[PDB]
Amino acid sequence: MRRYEVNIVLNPNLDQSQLALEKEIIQRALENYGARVEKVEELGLRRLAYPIAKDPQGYFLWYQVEMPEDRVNDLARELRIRDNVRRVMVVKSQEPFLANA
Repeated sequence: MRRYEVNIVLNPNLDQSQLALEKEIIQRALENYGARVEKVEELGLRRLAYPIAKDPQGYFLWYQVEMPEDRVNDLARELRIRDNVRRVMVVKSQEPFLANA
């Protein structure tokens, strides 16, 4: 019983029309995970143009869910098996950590 954040990077090569279909498919995937979304965060990554200098292009979604930690590998396993998905990152939702004191 707890909440986790999902980090998935999909090939941002689809056009605008195709990108619209993702919003309809991505919404159903939340349900595929049998998890409920408590909040929706938009990363809006910045795709780099010909010249490269800013951050790397990609799409990172962050949502608060309510699912067991054991079924995470099962639902995560499906995400990595998809064609548009490149990898699956599952992290625990807790306080940040850094050495600076």
